[PDB]
This record gives sequence, C-alpha cells and structure tokens, in this order.
Amino acid sequence: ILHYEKLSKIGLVKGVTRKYKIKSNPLTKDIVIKMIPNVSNMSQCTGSVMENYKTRLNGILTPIKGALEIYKNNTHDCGVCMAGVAIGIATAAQITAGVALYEAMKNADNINKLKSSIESTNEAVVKLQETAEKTVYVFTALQDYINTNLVPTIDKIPCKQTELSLDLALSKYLSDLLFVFGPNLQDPVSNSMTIQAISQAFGGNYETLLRTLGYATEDFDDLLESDSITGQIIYVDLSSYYIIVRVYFPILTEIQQAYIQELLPVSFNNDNSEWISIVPNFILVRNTLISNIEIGFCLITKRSVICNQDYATPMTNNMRECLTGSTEKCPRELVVSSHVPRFALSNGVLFANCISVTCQCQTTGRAISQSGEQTLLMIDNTTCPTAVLGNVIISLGKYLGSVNYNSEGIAIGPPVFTDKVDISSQISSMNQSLQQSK
Amino acid sequence: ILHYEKLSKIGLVKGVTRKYKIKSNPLTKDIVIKMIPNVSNMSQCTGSVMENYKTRLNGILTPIKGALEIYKNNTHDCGVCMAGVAIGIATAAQITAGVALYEAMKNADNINKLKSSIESTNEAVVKLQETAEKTVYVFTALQDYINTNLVPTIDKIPCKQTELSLDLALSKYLSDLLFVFGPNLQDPVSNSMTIQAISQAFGGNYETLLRTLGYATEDFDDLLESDSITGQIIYVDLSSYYIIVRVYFPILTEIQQAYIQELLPVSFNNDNSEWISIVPNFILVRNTLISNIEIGFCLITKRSVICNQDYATPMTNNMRECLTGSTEKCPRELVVSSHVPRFALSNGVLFANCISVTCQCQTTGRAISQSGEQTLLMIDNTTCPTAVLGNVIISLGKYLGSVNYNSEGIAIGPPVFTDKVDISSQISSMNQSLQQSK
Amino acid sequence: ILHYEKLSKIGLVKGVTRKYKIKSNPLTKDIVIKMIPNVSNMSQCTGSVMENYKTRLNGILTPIKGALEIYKNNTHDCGVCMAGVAIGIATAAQITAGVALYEAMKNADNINKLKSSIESTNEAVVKLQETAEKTVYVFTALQDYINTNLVPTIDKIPCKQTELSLDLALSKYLSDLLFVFGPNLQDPVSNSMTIQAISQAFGGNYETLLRTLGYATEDFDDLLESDSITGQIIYVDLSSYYIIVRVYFPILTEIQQAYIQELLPVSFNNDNSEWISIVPNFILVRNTLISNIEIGFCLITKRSVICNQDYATPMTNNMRECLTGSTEKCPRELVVSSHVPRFALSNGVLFANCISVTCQCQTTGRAISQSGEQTLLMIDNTTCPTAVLGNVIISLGKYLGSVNYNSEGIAIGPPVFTDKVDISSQISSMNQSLQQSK
Amino acid sequence: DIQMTQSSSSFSVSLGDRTTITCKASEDIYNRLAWFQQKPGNAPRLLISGATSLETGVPSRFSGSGSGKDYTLSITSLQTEDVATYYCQQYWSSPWTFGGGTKLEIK
Amino acid sequence: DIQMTQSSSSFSVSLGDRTTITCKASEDIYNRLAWFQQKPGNAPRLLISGATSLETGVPSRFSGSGSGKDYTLSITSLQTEDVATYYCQQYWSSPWTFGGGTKLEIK
Amino acid sequence: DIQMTQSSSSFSVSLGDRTTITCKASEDIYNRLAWFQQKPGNAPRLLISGATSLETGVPSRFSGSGSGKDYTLSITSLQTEDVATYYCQQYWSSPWTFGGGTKLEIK
Amino acid sequence: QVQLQQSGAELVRPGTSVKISCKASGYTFTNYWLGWVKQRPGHGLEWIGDIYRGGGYTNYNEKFKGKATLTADTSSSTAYMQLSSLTSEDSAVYFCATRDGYFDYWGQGTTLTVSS
Amino acid sequence: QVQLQQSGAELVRPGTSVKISCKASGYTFTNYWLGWVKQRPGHGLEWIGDIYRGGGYTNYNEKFKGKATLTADTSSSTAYMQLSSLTSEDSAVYFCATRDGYFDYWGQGTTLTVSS
Amino acid sequence: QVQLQQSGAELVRPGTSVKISCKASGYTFTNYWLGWVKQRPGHGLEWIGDIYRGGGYTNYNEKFKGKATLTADTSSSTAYMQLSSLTSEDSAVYFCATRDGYFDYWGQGTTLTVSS
Repeated sequence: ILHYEKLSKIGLVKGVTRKYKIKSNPLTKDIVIKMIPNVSNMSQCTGSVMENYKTRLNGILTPIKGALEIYKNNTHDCGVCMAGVAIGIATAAQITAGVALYEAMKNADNINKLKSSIESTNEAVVKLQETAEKTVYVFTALQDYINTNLVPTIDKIPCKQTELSLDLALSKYLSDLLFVFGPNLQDPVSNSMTIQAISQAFGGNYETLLRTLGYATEDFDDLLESDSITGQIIYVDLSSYYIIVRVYFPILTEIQQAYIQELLPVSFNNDNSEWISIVPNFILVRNTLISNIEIGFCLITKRSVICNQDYATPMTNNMRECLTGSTEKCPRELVVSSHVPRFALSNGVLFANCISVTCQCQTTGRAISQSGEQTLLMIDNTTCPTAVLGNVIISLGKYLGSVNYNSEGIAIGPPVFTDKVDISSQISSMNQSLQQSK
Repeated sequence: ILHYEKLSKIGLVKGVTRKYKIKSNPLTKDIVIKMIPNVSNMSQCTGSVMENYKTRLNGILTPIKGALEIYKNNTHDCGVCMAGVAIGIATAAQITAGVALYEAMKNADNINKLKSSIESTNEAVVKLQETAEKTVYVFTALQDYINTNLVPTIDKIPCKQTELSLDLALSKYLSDLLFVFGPNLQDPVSNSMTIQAISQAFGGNYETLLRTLGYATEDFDDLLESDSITGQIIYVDLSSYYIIVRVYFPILTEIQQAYIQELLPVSFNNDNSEWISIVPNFILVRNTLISNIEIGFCLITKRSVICNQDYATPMTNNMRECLTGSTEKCPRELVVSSHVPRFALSNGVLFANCISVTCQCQTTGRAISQSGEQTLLMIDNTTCPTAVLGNVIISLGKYLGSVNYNSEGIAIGPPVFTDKVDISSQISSMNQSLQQSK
Repeated sequence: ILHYEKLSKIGLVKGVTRKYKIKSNPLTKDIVIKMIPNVSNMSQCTGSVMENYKTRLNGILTPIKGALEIYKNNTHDCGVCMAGVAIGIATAAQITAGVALYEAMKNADNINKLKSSIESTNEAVVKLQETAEKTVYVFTALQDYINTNLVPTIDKIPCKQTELSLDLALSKYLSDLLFVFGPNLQDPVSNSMTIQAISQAFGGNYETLLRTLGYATEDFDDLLESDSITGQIIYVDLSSYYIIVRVYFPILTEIQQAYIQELLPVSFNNDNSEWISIVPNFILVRNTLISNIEIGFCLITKRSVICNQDYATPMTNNMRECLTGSTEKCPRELVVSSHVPRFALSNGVLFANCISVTCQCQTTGRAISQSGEQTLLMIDNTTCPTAVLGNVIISLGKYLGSVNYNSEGIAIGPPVFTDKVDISSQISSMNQSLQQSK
Repeated sequence: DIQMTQSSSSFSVSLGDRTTITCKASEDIYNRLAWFQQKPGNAPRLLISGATSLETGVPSRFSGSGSGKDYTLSITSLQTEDVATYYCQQYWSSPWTFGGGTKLEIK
Repeated sequence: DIQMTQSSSSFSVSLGDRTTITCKASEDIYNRLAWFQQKPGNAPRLLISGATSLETGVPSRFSGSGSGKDYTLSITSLQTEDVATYYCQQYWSSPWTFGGGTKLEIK
Repeated sequence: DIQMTQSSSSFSVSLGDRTTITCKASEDIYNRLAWFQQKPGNAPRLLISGATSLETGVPSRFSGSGSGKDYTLSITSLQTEDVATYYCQQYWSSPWTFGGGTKLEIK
Repeated sequence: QVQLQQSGAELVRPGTSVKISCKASGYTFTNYWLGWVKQRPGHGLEWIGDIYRGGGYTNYNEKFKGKATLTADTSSSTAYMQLSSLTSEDSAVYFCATRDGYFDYWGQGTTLTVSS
Repeated sequence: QVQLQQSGAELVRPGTSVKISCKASGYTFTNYWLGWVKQRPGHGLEWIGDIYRGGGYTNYNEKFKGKATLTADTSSSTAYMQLSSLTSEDSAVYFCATRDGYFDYWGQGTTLTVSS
Repeated sequence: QVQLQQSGAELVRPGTSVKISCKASGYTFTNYWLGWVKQRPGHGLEWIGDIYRGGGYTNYNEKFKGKATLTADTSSSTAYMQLSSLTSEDSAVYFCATRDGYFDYWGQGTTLTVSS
C-alpha cells in the first residue's frame, strides 16, 4: 500500500478513505415534455406571438428530429440490426445510444397514441393513463405561468399587455432552452445528456420531474449531483411541439477491492524554505493497483467518491514509487503564497510545519520547536497532550506509526514549478540542455 | 494529407470533415436598454425603493461611463484621430473598439435626441420612430413584471407588500446584472462582449432582443452559440438610467481551402495492454498546412466548425509527422479506465479492439479474433458482412484502403502520461537524467 | 526590476501597474434564512405539498446539521478547545472554521431564542429585534412569491391550481438550491463559502441580503466579485427549517511593496515568421521578488488586483531572468492565427509589428517599414507624430527609453508549442533523446 | 413502510435441483434489493447486492433477478452448504425492512 | 417570400467599359447575397459570396457591393468571357429566391 | 454624511505616558478608518490604515483599535516627535469626513 | 475537384413520374445541404428544395412541396429528386447544387422534357 | 479482513437498560453507516436504526425510535446501542452491520435475554 | 519615492478663479484616485473631491460641487483644481492626496489667500 508515514513526513497527511462507486444498470421511464403551453383559456387575444413561437421552436427542434431519424430509418429488428453503411461515421457510444433509441421507439409509439391527450394538457404536470400500456407523465413548459399569471389578469390589464407578457415568457424560455437544445446539442442520440440539461425544456425544474417519477431515495441526490441520472430524447414532434425523453435512473454499484485515498497537502520545511509536494491528492487503488483518478468529474462524498463513469487514469512509475515510499521521486514546489496549509489532523495526530506556525503545548507551556533538518513535526499525546496553533487549541491522540517519527529523516525530491508557462520554460531549458549535450 | 490508414491502425479513426468558418463583416444596429422600470402606474406606493435602486444603479454604471469618456474625449475627427498620449496604455483591440465607439457616437446622439421618449416608455419593448433618423428599439429591464404583477395587485394586497415585491425584483435584477456589468466589466469599450451577456441588462432575454431586431435566419443559432453576435455599450445615461448598445451581427465566412478533420480515439492493443493515442482529435488543415485548433471556444456543427476568432494554434513537427504517417512519433497513454471507446465506425467500416470486446460475425457465427500483434481489426463486408459487438448488430461496408489492412503491422509510438502531476514528475525525471548525463 | 525595453522588443509591452490587495479582518453579522415560506394566508388551498417539501428539505438539510454537530459536540470552552481525537481527520482550514463555528454558537443561541418569531415571519425580509441582544434579520426563501402571486389568486383560480403552483415554485427553489446545498456541500463548516452561493437559499438574491445588512460602499462590488464576502452556516433547524449564517464582511488590505505588472502580448517578427512570447502576462513583484500570480481566481480592477487569498505562485529562474533582461531564455510560440494582437500602446508610444500591419505616418505620408532583423518597431513622435494602422489614426508621445530602440537588436529565445498534446509530444521527444544519448 | 413478502416460509428442494426463492415488494424499489443467507447460529451473509450483482465471495450458482416489485434468487445446483434461511432486504426507502425469511430444507 | 428584382433583364455594355448590375431585395437581407454567372448551356457559377466576398476562382474585376436592400455587381473592365446572365440569390430567408437574370450583351 | 467626532480638541499628556485619542462615527463604518498625524506647517501623514493596520513607516508605539462607531489611537510611550494634531478619517460612505482634530500637547 | 454528376436528359410523358439523380464526388465535407434548382426558358432560377445529408431532414419550397420529393443515399453520396404528376410546365433544366446558404457547386443540369 | 466484534450475550432484568457495543475493526473506509438489526425467534430481521460515523446524524425506525439510542466513538471505532425499559419482547439477537444501502458486514450478534 | 508637487501659494482677488495644480511623480500604480482636501485655520480637514486618473469620472463633495472643478492630465500625471468665485472663506491650505479609501500620499499644500 501507500507509505503513509513517509508521505506525511513529505506533507501528504492521509485523509479519509472513500468507496469507489460507479453508475450501472439504468432503469428506464419515459416522459413527455410538451415544449409549448396551452393558451386555450386566453386565446381570445393571444395574437400572433404563439405562431411565431411555433415557428421558432420548429426551427430549433427540426435538427434534433433529423438527427433522430438518422438512426430511426437505419435501425431495424433482426436482435437489433444497425445499418452502418448508411450511417457512415459513428462512435461506439453513439451506436449504443442509437440501439437504445430504437429499443425505446416502441414505448414512444405507445405514448404517441396519446397525441391528442398530450395536446389537450392544461396543467404543468399531467398523468396520462388510459390503460396500463400508456401511463406517461406530461410536463408542460410554461403552463403554470399561463394559468396563474396571464389567465387571472385577462380582465385586470389591457390584454395586449397580456400578449406581450406571453411573448416575453416564451422568449425567455427559448433563451434558457437554447443553451442546451440549440446547436450545442449536436448529438441528441446520446443518452449521456443529464436530466438537469433536459429539465431546461421544463424551465430547469428537474426536481418536479424526478419527484413525479417517484425517484425519492437516499442515493437520489448522489445520483443527481454526480450526473448519473441522464435522459435521452427518443421522440420529437414538430406538429404538437413536444418531445418524449427516456430517463435513465441507475444504481451506484461499488467497485470491489477499490478505494480512493485522499492526501492533505501540508506544507513542509527544507533548506530554510517552505515546500509542498506535487502529488495527486486522490489516489485510486483497485486490486492493490495504484492509479490516478479524474475526481474533478466525480462527486466526492464523506462515504464514497461517486462517478458516472470510470475516471481511472494511469500514473507514472515514479509517482507510484513516490506513493509507495520513494520520497526522493516526489516532486516539490516552493511556497511563495502565505495562505498554504501549515498543518493537518489525521487520527487525532497533528502534522504541523512548526517553522511557519508557532506551535506550543498547552499542557507544558513550552513551544514545540522544529529543527532545520525536520520537514514537519508529528504532535501526539506522547509529546504534547494538547497543542495550540494560535486561535486553535486541540487535544491529540497517540500516533500508531513509528515512535521515532520526529528523529527519522527522509530523502527529499526534486523542486518543480507547475505553472504552464514555467512548464514551457522547463521544456525549453531541458531541450536546450539536450542540444548542448548532443 | 493525413495518413488515415496508419492513424486508424493507431486508433485514430477518421470522423466527419467540417468546414472552417469565422465571424466577419458585422452589421450594426443600435438598441436602448433602459435599466430602470417605469413605476408611474404604481407611483403612489413605490416608496423609497426606487431612489435606492437609482443610487445603486448609478454606482454600478458610473465606472462604465467613465471608461467610455476615457475614449470619448480622446477621440475626434481628423478620419478618426485618437489621442494616444492621453489614453497612455491600450491594446490593438481596445483601440479598435474605441474607434468603433466614436463611429457609433453619432447614432448615439441621434438616439439621445429621444431621451424623453425613452424615459416615457411603459412597455418592455417599445419602438421609437419619430423620423427615419431615429428608429431605435427600447427594451425595459423589469417593465413586464411591473405591468403584469405589481400594477394588478395594487388593490389586492396592502401595497407595502407591493413596495417590498418591487424592491426584491429590482435587487434580484441587480444580482443577475452584477455578474456582467459589475467590476467584471473592466473594459466596456471592447466590442467582444456577447449579446447573451448584454441581455442580462434585460433579464437574460436575448431572444426578445434578437427577434425584435429581425435577425431570424438559418445561421442565427450558429452565430448565437458561437458567441459571434456581440454588442458594445456606446452610451450610458446616469440620469435616465439607460444604455445604448451597438449590436454587431456578422456573417460566417468560410475559410477557403480549409477544413477540420475529426479523429475518433479508438483504444488499441499492444503488449497485452490497452492504449489510446495522444493526438489532437481535431486537426485544422488550411492550404495543406496541418495545425492545431482551439476548438473548445468554437461551435462544432455537423457541417462546419464555427468560430468567432481564428483559433488556429501551431503544431509540433513530430505531431505533424504522426498525422502524416510516422506512427512511431505518436504518443500513447495506457488505458485504466474501462469506459474508453473500444470501437468506431467510419464509412461503414468498423475499427474495433477485439481483444477488449467480443467481436463476432452474424453471417458465419464465428468470433472475430484479434492476435497479439494487431492493434485493431478493420471489419468490413469482405471479411464480415454483419458484425456483432454485444447489444449492437451492425451491417458493414467495404474498406476503400489497403486490402491487407489486418496483416500490415506498423511502428508504435512512445508511452506517455498526460496527468499534470505526472507531467511534473516526467519533467523531474528528465531533468535528473540530464544532470546525471551532464 | 523588469527590463521593460527588452521585453517590449520581445513583444511584451508593459501595461498598467495594479495594487495587490487581499481580503483580511472580516467582521461578522448573523442572519437567518428561513428555507420554507409561510402559507398561513393560503393554508386552506395548500394541500399536502408543504409536507412533501418539508420531507425533501429535511433530507437535504440533515447532512449539513450532522456535519455541524461533528464540530459542535467535539469543541468546548477552555480558550476554544477541540477533541481532535474525536474529529479524527481535518485540515487547518476546517479546524479554523470549527473555531469560528463555536465562536458563533453563542449568537446562534441568542437568535434561536427567537425561534417562534422566526417561524411567524410572513415577509421576505423581516427584522427581529426584541432587545439589543437579538437584532437579527430573517430572509424567507419564497415568501414574496406567495404574498404577491398565490394569495391574490386564491379566489381567481381553482385552489388545485394554487397547490400545483406552490409545489412547482418549491420544487424550482429546491432545484436551484441543490446545486449549492446538496451533496456538493460536503464541508459546510468552512467559511470560504461565498455569499452568492448562500443567497441560493434566498433565491440567488444576495443584493437584498447585503443591502439589508448595510454594506453599501465603493469597495462593496470589489469585495463581492472577488469572492471576499463569504458566509458560514452556523445553525440548522430541522423543525422550523431555517439556517443561521454568519456573513463575513472583510476589508481589502493592500500588500505593501507589492504590485502586479501587466504585459500586453504583441506579436513580433523573426525569420520571416510571426511569434508571440510565452511569458506570464501578470507578474507579482513583492519586496522586489518577482513571482507568478494565479490571477484567474482574482478580480482585476483598473486600480488593483483584488484577491480573496494570496495567489502568489513560484516562478522559474529562467523566466525571472527573461523578465529581468535575458531575452534568450524567453520561450516563443509560432503565430498561426490571424487574430493575435499586432500592436499595443504604452505611455503614448506604439509598439507594432509592421511586417504584419500596414503602418504609415500621417505627418509625412511615408509607410513605416520594418526590416527583417527587427522584431517590432517603436513608433513615437520623434519618428512619427501621428501613426495610422489601418482604420486607426493615433497621435503618439515620446519614448522615455533608449533613443536607439529600433537599431538595437536583441537575442531571441527558443521556440515552443504550448498545446497539451504537443507538450506530451515534446516530453516524448526529450525522453527518447535522453535514451539515445544514454 | 415497504412490506417485503416472500412466497414461502420454508421450501423443500432436493440436492442438486434448482431452488427458487421469490420476494415481492409492496412498491417498486428499482432493484434496490439485497439477498442474505443465514445459517442457524450465525449472522446473515450478503449474497446479492442490487437485483443481480453478486458478492465477491458468493459462488456463481446464486443468481439474482427481478423487476419492479417481483424479485427472485436462484440456485442452479443446490448443495448441502446452501441449506439456510434466505432474506430479501429492500434499501429503497428509509424504514429498511427484510423479508419473512425462507427456511430452505432438503426433502 | 423575398422577391429579388434586378433593374433590367438585359444591358448592352461595350467591351472594356464598367458594367453595373443591380439587385433590390424586398426586405433587408443583411448581406446574405450571392452573385452567379451563367453562360448558355452551362450551370451557374458563383461569383460573389455575401455582399462582397469573391469566390477564389473569380477575377478581381468582379466587385461585390451593397447595403440593406440594394446590391451591386461591378465589372471594372468588361471582357468577352463576361458576356453571360447574372443572377442574384438571397440566402436570408428559407424560401430561397433568385433574381430575374440580367442577360449581358455587347453593343 | 458621517459626522466624525473626537473626544477633545486638545490633550495634555506628559512625555513617556500613554496617549489615547478617541473618535466616534455617527454610524458604523466597519473599520474603514484612517489615523493621520499632522505637525504644523506640514501635510498630514498616514498613521493607521483601517482600524488597526499600521503604515510601514509608523513606529510600533502607535496602535489602532476600534469597534462599531468607537475607535482609538494609542501611543504607548509619548515622545517629543509625537506632538502633533491627529485626525480620524472615515472612508465608509461616499463623502469622506475627517475628525475635528486633536492637538496633542505636553504638560 | 468537386463534381456533381447528374443523370442524362429525360423525355417523360405527362402524368407519370421521373427520378433525377445527382452523385456528388470529390466533396471534402461530410455533411452538407444539397439543393435542387429549376430553370425554365423565359424564367429565372427556381429553388425546389434542399436535402440535408448530415441530419435526416429537408426543406421544400412551398410551391414545390408535394410535387418534388428529395431522398439521399449516404453510401454512394447520391441524392434523388422524384418529380410526380409531370405536366408541360415541368419541362426545365434541373440543377443539383451543394449550398452553404449560397449555392456553391452546381451539377451539369438534367434537361427534363414533358410532352406526348 | 473486516470484523465487527460485539459484546457478549446479556441477561438483563426487565425495566432496566442495556448498552450493546460493536467495535468495527479492519474497515477500509473512514465514514460509513452502521445499522442495528433485531432478530427474535419466530420473527424475521428487524432494523432498529443507523448511526452515521462520518456526519453527526442518525436514523431510527419509528417502531424503535425512543426505545433505542445509537451513539458512536470515532476513536476506537466502537458504536453503542442503548436499549431502555427492557421487556420480555426485547429478548433477541442484535446484529451490528455496516451498510451502503444493503447491509454489508455483520457482527456476530449479541443475544439479549430479558427475564426475572 | 512618491512626491505630489503642488503649485506655490497664491494671492487671489475675490470674485476671480484660481487653478491649483498637483503633479504626482514616482507613483507606482497607473490608475488611482486623487483627492483634494481643504484646511482652514480653526477648522478640520475638509474633503473637496476626488478625480479618478483611471476611469474617466470624478466624485465631488456636495458642499464643493459646482464650486470646485477637478481635471486631470494623464500625459504629465498632473491634476488640477479650478476654484471659481473665490471669497474670503476660501482662503485655506489645499492638499492633493492619492487615496485608496484612505488618503495615502499628500502633497505639500497650496496656501490660497483671497483678499483685496
């Protein structure tokens, strides 16, 4: 495993250990998002704003539909056969998404048998259930605003103002919509489109969608904020102006014999100067295999690191040896900033750079001094039952590692500069050194 | 051109070819955004929230007007002479934007001749047209909310509550406004400020602005989402609290003899391990010159890559030789992520890593096996009329390249690690190797 | 200091000098954000939507309260002592935030003595002041929408529509809330949480919060947009569904003997080709110590660079020598793009790449020609009183540097390629060159 | 609360034959099911996590399946070590409940 | 639809003299104009893309200009190969329309 | 406008003794205070920026403190060079206001 | 080099249907609009409709909607225009042309003559 | 190797309280849920409540809320279950078990007998 | 080293205008506020107004608004204060001072005496 004692001497104090869990086994529910409101109760002075809205929305939704029938007409049963000659160029994810699209087309047709019922909806959330075959939920984009603002104010204001309010609401809805469903949606076939983005067709109210679908569970927020709950547009209507979206609700399976170890970057002292270690702060260990993880794309939780995809990335042999004990292979960067963390706590044991912060023990009253040959000081109850770090007074546990932690020095790694301009500068200098040596 | 066969053996299956088109030749329309609503119909109980809003908005807009009159007083007719001594420090873009500002000042004065008419506007969208000289559209920030909600509820609620609602609406408008027009707008002279950002002075409703200006066209969404439709604030009024913005509506000219080639990163097999090739996935070729493109800032469309600026960046000679056939110079990274693409389709021909996925042929029932010396398998109708990749069954076309694709091996490039910490580790190792050799 | 003449010959024309100021000395005000509206006036037309909202909000807020009572029960007076054994693993920032939380608990209890008054609030902004001990402001999440829209429409629309609208408003509020207060808020103890994020508990209206608290100053917007005004949740109520937040309002302390120098990247000519210098555009000089600055996280203002903590980062010795005169150590990148800056103005003196732009002098009518051995031309009134570069005509001051600027050549640096794929390519090439030399 | 009902409190299956234990939830739990095996005098041991995912220490003869409310644990070849009580646990709702337990027996 | 009207169905311009062909749109097309040259028995060939941008194969004597509704194609020195019918196309609105066609002639 | 009131127009403090100058704002200025020392015939020189932060050239015997409306400048050991008029400036609200001036004297 | 090879001239009796083809070859870009333009003697160029080869949708002129039908084959990169219920006024030269707003590359033209 | 060592079987007079302990050892992950399950003869497994070791909050079954009290010691990784006002129906085997939705690792079980 | 050199003391008749100058030299930062402060005998410091050498706007005291006029010359880094309609109460020492909220660097002061 990782050599946590030498890493802590380097300033990489080990943090909490988190499970590795990834989205798997999606369950599918089909919803209808009617992208046009029903203005039947205020149609006497609606004007031409709704026809203009229909034209604009048709222009927006036509490319999405055409991208769908790229895969509708080129996919058929055989048990799902894909016409790759006609498609020409596609990726594995896009082809799998087209297969899922053609799988969803049967329920799309069952829903489209309720076309007139979808058109007649005059509430923001309507449940359509004629038989058990057709039990779909319909969400209308601006129906609530119509029913509660424009209809009640028909007789209160000159309803040309009601017409302008309707036009402005529709245009604001289109402004919020175009960031997601515009030309940014180059590939609507893909099912990686999250429910947050699809909810922009409902004004950004994914909470209503997912509460209506009955997805309330303890892992609901974890699946939501990790972008695991995604949807796929499976049908686009250019006449009634609605879309059928297949919502994928997965289960977070835990990767067995896998964990993410967090390291807390404590600055340490060397050569009368302060340093931090340039190592990954999160290390994914699966079956004792040490590797990097793109944890920026994952949701970090107290129990687990939650990901919608396997974000494991390779790690250099030098960095792996750094993590396993070879501290001489750990790059270090200077500390010019005055806001670097000087200390951290792990298992009740305090690892502090007492060169930079005035450590002193409350139990004894004498200052906890750090020598020039010590990178950090491990402060535990054997040497200081209660340490003070300025405004902080903290009681400390006993260190489970070596009792000679503060007397055992280590080898130190090479200094580095991680600025991208400094990266180009160092590449320039190494290339010129190679040319001089050659 | 690019050696697509060797690249596909490396796993860089060629995708769709897109045109290169850039924003050019902007046409100018001037609009007025009145940043304070007209509360005359509820003036009897607006309270002091309007005076507080005026004070806050004046404090917000005063730096913008100061930055404008930096260039108003230092620019004059010669035929547009600029006093560079008084300005002191400026960039080429800022100087050009100041020249455009001084060009727009004549229409700004023509509009400001309608100052009283702009003040008197009581609708969210008002067209002011006294003569042909003055045909400007005025958009009011919160007028629709006033006329629709607060005025009808004057007699329904104790209109101290109406005062509170007006104050909350104005403060929410300022909260949405300060992200764009606050101290973030250090240089309001520049005309690169997009119309989406300027629409935050209208509550984020750029759809109303651009539909009212009559910019409805097939390229409108492409120009909008590529950040090509931009505006420039040309006048700020600190008494009537409105701004005059010159909206620039360009044409997407095609870069002749230029195209962007997309490469699909199929993982390939070598040394009983999985690799991906570290090459740019989009290559811009202009006049047979191969170069990189910062496509993150551009809009990618099925027909073309659409840019508001020439985002072409240089490419190393080694990567250019990688793309032209020198596969030994193509860097490769290990695969630890189990979710990287295993296969892709191009022109009806399937390039798959059959070591990692169970390729099989539906026509014969035989599994398509990959040897240890093959990076990928080209699957076409000559060897497999219809291939199965699990849930995917796909019919395949005929490969137009070499018939001996699967028997012709290639040289492979050096392994790399692209993590920025691993980048620092490799720089450390190369520097120490240089020092040891020196 | 920096050798601005040689840098300008390299194309790094010096810009404006900005002060360095950092957030410091925060003053604390406690506010209450009630996350549930008062529906007393529409209780008969409410239904069970409030119970579902209470369940959802309790599920959201329970982890926050748990994370707080990690530090409530493990911190006690002594003068603030923590049981770090019970806490186990923490960082310096988290421990300092725990100290701040325990310091705030006394005012939290003083506020919680007004629990019934907080519950009884029926306005969006309510000031609770029984005595001088309890002078808190309560902000209600959706009270304005209730009092303005739903209560007046009880008798206008069927009350089922009112229930549906209340449910939709609450669900939209939760959708906006979950981006901030959901599982993304792993560490609610920290006081680095900005006031914009906390305002999402008030619908994103931080302007109302801060204007109500009385923070209107000239530096208010600078503190706001630099993320210096932050807040810390100090109490969570799971019965009345409100939180007590300690808002930290700091002062911008200028870092003495420190300034940030901006460099304008003018492209320059060499070897019949166009280049741009790869240097940091902003250089932080403190006590004559030249270092980098992560200015992406800082607010850039005409007077100063405003940061919420010290973003100074180390700089390579090669770049420090580049900036101090060693132009041979300055990396340069090819210019393939046609939109990079060709010229810039500094102190009324124009530095232009007249190979790429048609410089000509208005005073004499002669074109300002550049030789192949000149990287740039300095254009001042001694050689051209008024220069024209395309559409711009600019009057120029006198250069204060060497009069032989245009005749004194300089050493040039090594070419670089800054694309991250090309960075991996150059690392591959240098590693293989090292292996060949070894 | 979600009431979790198993088909039989006891089943008599011969050795080597396929054994099927079914469990019905009161409402849709969306594959948030666990299958546990508990021999007398011992704590329950996890067999299936989710509807189908096996625990790493479980033999492949244990197969999980199910949809909606109906779920099924299958033993392809019953052995003498599989004679135990099997419990279905839902973990979809906060009041976590177990099945009645199917005490497997040998004919 | 946008009706595109050219001034004359035919002009008689001597060789070497400047030739001006004008085209008026029914509404403002915002420089979304194209100019095409079509000799008899041949397909139209693009001359101007946009109001002013020349096709890469077009001689520099063809100059595009225009503003608002009014647009102009100019030939600075008329040659014998320029005797053809010239069409203006708008591409602002979906019902794409061409001009009436200006059959250029020699006096 | 924020009225800035100092306790006395003049104090008589012996050399070496601690000198206290207090300044009260009409409203809470949130530590946006400055302390200035002005000898006769000279421009004011900044002593304290903010409530507590000293200017780099100011001796450590000058100590700034304050809360709310009340602020205090303290000289721990009065010297002969500290005999000057001391001004408190607020920079919280737009009209910048100085105190009445405290002409320090020696007994 | 871009060539849009069209089918030869057709003499078709009135009342029946003709299906003009246009095989685009040498085009660099994968996805594009391909429009059809009608040219009668005594009349200017008349736009019929565009087939969009990338995504599965097409635009028709309202005059020609129903008269013409645009299909495409992405394998051989050829597009078809099915003209139904041909009359004497349908006798014209039909050009296929790739377009980017403006028509860029034109086919040689298929002369359709409808007579009995 | 994960072991959840529980306290031994207890014989408790009715009307008094017992405090069952569960010392988790060998668990890799710092923060987790730890649940208590009741098993009476003639009855299935009955979930009592969950203590969450990472954040300071706990879940109780509504049947057992007030009856049981869950506390945890983060130093020794030992959690406790205080059962108050014991009656004859409280005699059961009590298992501590770490859970991630599903109960993952179970303790050996503390047999509580309530009789006089 | 920062020096704000002001013009010399001026003896001005009542009813006419004086234009006091202040050339800031040695200031490191390009953009800054420059305030003017009035100091009468028997009175404290009175802020007149701020000129912004960065953005092109200025703040005035409501007492001095209209009375004083602040202009700046960015080429020579010299700012001016035009005082119009001088009276006997306008005789005071006027200081220019850069400020960042607090006045940082002060000029030596221009003594204006208005008498006849």
